[PDB]
Amino acid sequence: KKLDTQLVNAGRSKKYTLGAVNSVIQRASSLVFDSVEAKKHATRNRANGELFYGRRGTLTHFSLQQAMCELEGGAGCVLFPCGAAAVANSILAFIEQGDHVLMTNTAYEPSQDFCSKILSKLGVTTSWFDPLIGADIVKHLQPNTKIVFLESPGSITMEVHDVPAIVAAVRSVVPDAIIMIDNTWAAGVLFKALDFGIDVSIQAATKYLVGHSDAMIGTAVCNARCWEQLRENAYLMGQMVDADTAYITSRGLRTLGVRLRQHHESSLKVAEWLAEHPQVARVNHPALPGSKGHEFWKRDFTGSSGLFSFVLKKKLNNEELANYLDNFSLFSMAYSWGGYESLILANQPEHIAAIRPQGEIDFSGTLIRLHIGLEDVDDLIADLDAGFARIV
Amino acid sequence: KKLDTQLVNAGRSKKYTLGAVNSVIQRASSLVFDSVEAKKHATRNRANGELFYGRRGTLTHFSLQQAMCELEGGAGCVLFPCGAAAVANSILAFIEQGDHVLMTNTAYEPSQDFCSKILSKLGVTTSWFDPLIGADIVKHLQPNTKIVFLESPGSITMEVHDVPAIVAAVRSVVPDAIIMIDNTWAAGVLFKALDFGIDVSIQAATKYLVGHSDAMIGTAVCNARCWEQLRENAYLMGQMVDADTAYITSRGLRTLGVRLRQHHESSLKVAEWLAEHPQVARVNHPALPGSKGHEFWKRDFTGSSGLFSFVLKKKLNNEELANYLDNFSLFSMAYSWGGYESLILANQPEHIAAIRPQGEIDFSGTLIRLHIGLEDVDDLIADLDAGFARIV
Amino acid sequence: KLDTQLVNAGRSKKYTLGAVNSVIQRASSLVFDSVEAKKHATRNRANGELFYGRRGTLTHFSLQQAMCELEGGAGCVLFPCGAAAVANSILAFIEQGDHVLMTNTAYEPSQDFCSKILSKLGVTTSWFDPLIGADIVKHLQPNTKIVFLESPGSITMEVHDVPAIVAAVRSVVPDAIIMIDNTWAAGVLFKALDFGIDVSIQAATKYLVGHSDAMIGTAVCNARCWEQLRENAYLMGQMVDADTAYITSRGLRTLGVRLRQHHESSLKVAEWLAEHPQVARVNHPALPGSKGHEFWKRDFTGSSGLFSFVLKKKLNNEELANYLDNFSLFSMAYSWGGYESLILANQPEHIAAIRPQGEIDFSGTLIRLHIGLEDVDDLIADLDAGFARIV
Amino acid sequence: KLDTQLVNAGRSKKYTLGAVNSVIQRASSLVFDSVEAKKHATRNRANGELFYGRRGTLTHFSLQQAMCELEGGAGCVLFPCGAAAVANSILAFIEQGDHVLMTNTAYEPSQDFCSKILSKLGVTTSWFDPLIGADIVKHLQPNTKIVFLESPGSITMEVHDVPAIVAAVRSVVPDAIIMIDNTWAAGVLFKALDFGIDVSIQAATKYLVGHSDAMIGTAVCNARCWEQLRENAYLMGQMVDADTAYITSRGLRTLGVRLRQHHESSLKVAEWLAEHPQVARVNHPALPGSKGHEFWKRDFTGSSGLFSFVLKKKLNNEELANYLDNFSLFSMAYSWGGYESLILANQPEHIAAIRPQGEIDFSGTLIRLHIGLEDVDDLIADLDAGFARIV
Ligand SMILES: Cc1ncc(COP(=O)(O)O)c(/C=N/NC(=O)CNC(=O)c2ccccc2C(F)(F)F)c1O
Ligand SMILES: Cc1ncc(COP(=O)(O)O)c(/C=N/NC(=O)CNC(=O)c2ccccc2C(F)(F)F)c1O
Ligand SMILES: Cc1ncc(COP(=O)(O)O)c(/C=N/NC(=O)CNC(=O)c2ccccc2C(F)(F)F)c1O
Ligand SMILES: Cc1ncc(COP(=O)(O)O)c(/C=N/NC(=O)CNC(=O)c2ccccc2C(F)(F)F)c1O
Repeated sequence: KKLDTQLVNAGRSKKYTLGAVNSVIQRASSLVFDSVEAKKHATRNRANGELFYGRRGTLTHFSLQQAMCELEGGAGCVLFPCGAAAVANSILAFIEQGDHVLMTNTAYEPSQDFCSKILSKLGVTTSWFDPLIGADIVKHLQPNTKIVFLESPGSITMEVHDVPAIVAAVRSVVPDAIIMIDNTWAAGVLFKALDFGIDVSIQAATKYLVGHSDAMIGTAVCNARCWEQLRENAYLMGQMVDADTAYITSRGLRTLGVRLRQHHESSLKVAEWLAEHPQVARVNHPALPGSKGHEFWKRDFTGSSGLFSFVLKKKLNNEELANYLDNFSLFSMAYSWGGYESLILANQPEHIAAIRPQGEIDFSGTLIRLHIGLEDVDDLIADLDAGFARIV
Repeated sequence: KKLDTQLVNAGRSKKYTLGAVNSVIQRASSLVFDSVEAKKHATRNRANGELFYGRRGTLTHFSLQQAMCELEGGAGCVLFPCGAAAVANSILAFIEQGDHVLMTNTAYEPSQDFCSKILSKLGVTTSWFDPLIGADIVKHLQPNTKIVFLESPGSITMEVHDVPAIVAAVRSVVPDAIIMIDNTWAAGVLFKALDFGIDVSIQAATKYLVGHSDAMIGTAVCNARCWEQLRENAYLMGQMVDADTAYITSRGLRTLGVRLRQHHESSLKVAEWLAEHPQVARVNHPALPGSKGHEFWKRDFTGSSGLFSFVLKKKLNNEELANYLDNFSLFSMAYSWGGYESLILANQPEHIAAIRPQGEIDFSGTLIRLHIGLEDVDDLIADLDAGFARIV
Repeated sequence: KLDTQLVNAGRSKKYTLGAVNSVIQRASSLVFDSVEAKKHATRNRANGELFYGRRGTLTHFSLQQAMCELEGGAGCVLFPCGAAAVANSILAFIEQGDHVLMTNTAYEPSQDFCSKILSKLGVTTSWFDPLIGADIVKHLQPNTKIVFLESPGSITMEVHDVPAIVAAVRSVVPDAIIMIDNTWAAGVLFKALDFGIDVSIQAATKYLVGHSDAMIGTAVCNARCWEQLRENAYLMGQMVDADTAYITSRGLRTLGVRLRQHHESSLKVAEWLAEHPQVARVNHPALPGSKGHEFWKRDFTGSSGLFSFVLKKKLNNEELANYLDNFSLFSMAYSWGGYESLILANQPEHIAAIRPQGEIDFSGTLIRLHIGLEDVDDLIADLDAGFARIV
Repeated sequence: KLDTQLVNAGRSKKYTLGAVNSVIQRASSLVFDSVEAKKHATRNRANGELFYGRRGTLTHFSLQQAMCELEGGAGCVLFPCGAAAVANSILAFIEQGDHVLMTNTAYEPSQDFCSKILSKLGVTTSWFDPLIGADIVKHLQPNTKIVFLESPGSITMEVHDVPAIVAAVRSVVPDAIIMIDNTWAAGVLFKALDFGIDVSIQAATKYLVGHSDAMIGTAVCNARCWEQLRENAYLMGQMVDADTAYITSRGLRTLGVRLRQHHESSLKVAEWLAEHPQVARVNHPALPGSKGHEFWKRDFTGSSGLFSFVLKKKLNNEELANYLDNFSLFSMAYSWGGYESLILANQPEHIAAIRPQGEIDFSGTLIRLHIGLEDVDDLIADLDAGFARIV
């Protein structure tokens, strides 16, 4: 009943494993009906876990779906080729011309760009809010607000929402709004979005659930209210993921507890050490006091993953930036995160100000986003330490 | 320079094969930048075949993309999780509220349903045309017509468009329309859509390109005019396909010539034999005289694949339908087609009338859709022959 | 009916489970729901009940059923590559003091396994000319345990008179196990077990896979030999992974349309080469006049796309490079049986060193071709340009 | 630094090519752009230049580099499963007239390979008690070619005094090859090559893969033995597929966080069982009092999650079924080293039949547990309920 037991067993019914430990991998487009009667029975149950057509899924998808519903406490799981596909398509599934979308201004940039470049030309408007607005979100609601889009902690800058206050405020004014969250940082499990009255918990399963930086997949776990419309409207957009990726995602769940505990332990140690460092202005780790929304993190989360950022006292010029980033031995530059390896990315205040619509930034030094992987934490601190010496 | 040589070699540059015969399989979300300078160079070339992020693709995607552009004569290839995803997302990529979509009424049903259920609520209207309308398509154009959507031969009923006449008519009235085709029957190669002044040739690569009924993938090969907008707008919807599927698709190309010649030879023999059969009212095979648009097929296509249909003299009742379909030895019931195996599906006139908007059907008997696979053609004819005896 | 058999081979509902292709069951551990169930699996662990991944999953059982129906056998043993199937099939039947009799035209690693591994185990090997037929009795010892055939032969492509050899072997050493490396025929163009051969071995790597990207060996056995090969191979830990098994089953599906094209194209090239002024001889089983062509015509139901020819000259190293480095369509590589065309050269000296107890009978450079699925006239054009480089 | 090494092992840019993980290069044929290039690859075909798929691709070279750095070896030979690596590693070093000396606690198929395959090849095998240490000189013959260790032992979990055994072997038969099945330690909890062992073998199937869905064997060799094992294994056609190589490399990445959890959980279960009224003895290398625990504590840097214990009673078949059929979390299956927990029973008679030249010293039913990644208290609760079924 504990999470580690859940993780090992999630989705592993005999009807999916067929004698093996893991689900089978059923590769298929065509699924064969042995009779008119069977074909008619499959048609009736085509969105209900019966083999009907590859686009709806095979045993391998059904297994992952069951596992996701168990882990996040959902009525259904809808699958997508990547996180960005789960975001764009989850929002598209619930809107119509004349609707309003209200989204945190700390939302992953492609999530915002979907709203500003795709939704806008379909007669759907979007506005943005500061992630710490809490109960004052009422001020940003419109008569036509259909979706309220959360991301906690926020992309890059890591602000944690006061979800209880936000949800209560939204329900008080537009109770029939669809509230969605990009719950990728928490891996859907360190923060139980659906227990908080959120309708749809979306993940880039690409990150922690896969955990190895070698498959892409999006998930949206839905409450009972929202599942049908998300599923059927995403189907009309031909959204699916391949059977092999679904397998590898279920397989990822198996080590997610041991991995997250290590990401938590190590990232917190790095963040504490950064907080005491002379060259560091501020540390944005949700688990750390003085970080935005930390108190909501403590109250509402059961853990931390390994992604965070910190602000240098300096704003690095281009040469110092190259000097710092080019010469790391264990941290690599790359996008994505949630793998076994450590990563490093720089953002300048001007870059971040440009992706914070209807809001202001709160720092002026160069911002570094770290993913703390599974390497030895002291080796990692040594690498960060050598970096500091390169920009003193 | 012949198609078989093209097929063997398409996409197989050394930069993708790295010493092997086939492209490597590069599984990745994160792609690592070795320096700020490399990261900046990759950013600039991120839609241009340089490794940048898994969502844009890896070497394995780039190889398939190159192969598709070569085979269809396109400026670019955009990839999707399945055919239906390539259809919905190709159309979405070019529309805005207030636009009109004009689509053949013989379009695959999910293609129509995307228009009628998704587009309509985004302020985009759709109307339909008879596939043999040819130059008289002018009658259906509106000031706001943005897309004209073709499918030749048509789904199920197999009508071939007079593409030259349709294209010329559209260009005469709305020269800036986006003309698209679902070119899956031809596998993009028996009909060179882009040579015919079509802007986007879309395939369910799931069918012939894969050829084994075990992977799903959509492709849209674009002319230079349309590539950017399709690619960038599909990216904003997070559309991609996994590296393994891309590999398997490139691998499918290798035997597409030998497979199609066999599908052509065998299906034509079956269709000729059906045409002489007493229990058969009509045969809808594009390669066969008396079939709708056959003369356009002869003029414009370089071959036939293995999908066609025929109309029984009877309209089967439920019991005769079960008797017929339940008792085949080599034909199986399933959706999809374009694999190595033979398939059979029944449709009643009432079913087809319901998916032919703004048009009338032309038959009254039960319609049978056959996919002729790679089995021995005489074994296949024996199975069909036993079926006839079951419903005499 | 071969095309129909190929499409359906191994595709029982218990293996495909609603799909067209067999499922892919990746597993080491296989779970027993009860102690009874574990007893039942144990008693059936070599008889297609799930027991342990080393013995196989549904995916392996599917491929094994398919190979057995295609080659008309009692069982199909699986190996990580063709060379593993050859080495381990032979090992499974010998003991110290045995003798092995192998065609001198056998694939070199097959010969090497005998000369370098068996020899230190007290097993002797000697060799025969592939055209020996009934005169093979000459070479049969009272301790001859294995007679190992390869028809057509590696590189030089000589075809055995299998019926004559089998009759001779049975009359003198009935206890011998007769084996064939039947890869060139993809197991289906020559129905080895119907000719009285005990074990038909394939580098499934070749035409069965058909795409040059999976490695696997198979050994289809009659009922006389299946258990021994199966159990002794198992003691050596021989198996192949589930996904490779899947891909090999998948290969079968296009095997007919592929082999027909390899046949038609290779023979056209062969016929053109035979008439070429720069060509001494062509070694193609399907071509009239080739060594053993009479046996090919009688005993085979088709041809594949691998053959060789002898240049009138023996190329020197500069010529060799000018010829081979400058092809546009043919690539240099080992293996064959994929969709693409390949070229390799062997000098007569090289061949002389791998024909034990034999004598080479050509003096020009030998060129081995695999004719793939490219347009045949494009391929002839590429060879024509190669001839210009060496005139 | 093991966690850092695990994360990075084998991940050179030449293998990953811009990605985080190595590429997957599926290939049999590998193309030579020129005759020169083909010469160069040929001379380097065992030295990590692309030559033929049977020798490996980039993906195999990546895993081989990783195993070599993790176990401190000159080379890493790959096999389709652990049992293949054991059978073939031994074969690679013997000849007729040799003697093999193997722990009587060796995995049964390891013993069977010796008694059923080697014996008919003129190779003799005898066996020793795992706690023999320096007294192993007793068993060493002038023709002893292989000394084969397994520490901890299969099933009963006895830990060798490796330093004492190695010193004795070197003093008496310096030409002997000392081998270990080092799977329980995942190669990294016991640095076998640093103790003077020649070849460290793993069923990589176990902890390296870590998920019970890929099969593979590895044999990491010192410089003295690498070439022979490598070349002789190759003559047997031993290899593993590229995708399994990829997945094994991938396993390494979580190996540290996994092993630490298997250690912590298994030891807690062991400690609880040792104190249980229904339990006679617990066989866990990490538990004080277990056979060879002093050697585990001295020579190992950690523990994995596989161990066993002896019930006070010998269960009859009804009791066996009531105990084993009714678990909620532990499953019955062979293999171990995955994320899930497993249980198997062995009766003392069963064990007595696989301890050649040894004597069993327990009389109750022996229960082998693999402790996976589930919550340890859930697992203890499941065992507690099992005890209630048999009181
Ligand atoms: C909270 C969150 N939610 C969803 C996603 C998207 O997941 P996926 O599976 O689509 O990459 C992610 C993204 N991980 N990616 C990055 O940190 C890097 N992304 C970008 O720079 C980016 C920003 C905007 C457009 C594209 C990209 C691209 F580079 F292409 F990844 C995310 O962090
Ligand atoms: C011309 C054409 N174009 C695109 C597609 C879609 O490709 P994909 O890769 O998405 O299945 C296809 C479809 N192949 N599928 C069928 O013949 C069966 N499809 C349906 O019955 C169907 C109709 C409507 C909705 C779903 C389905 C579902 F069953 F789910 F396949 C097609 O024929
Ligand atoms: C009739 C026949 N039987 C078995 C095999 C071996 O099969 P596999 O799947 O092990 O490669 C094959 C071989 N494919 N190989 C070649 O054309 C060339 N191989 C060698 O000369 C060779 C022999 C020994 C070792 C390596 C090689 C290497 F060069 F790598 F190919 C074969 O032709
Ligand atoms: C120390 C050790 N060394 C090697 C192996 C074999 O590895 P692999 O990858 O070949 O399974 C293993 C084995 N895993 N197997 C088991 O716990 C049980 N296996 C057997 O008893 C057995 C022995 C011989 C043949 C089959 C089996 C089968 F039952 F199928 F598991 C091992 O424990």
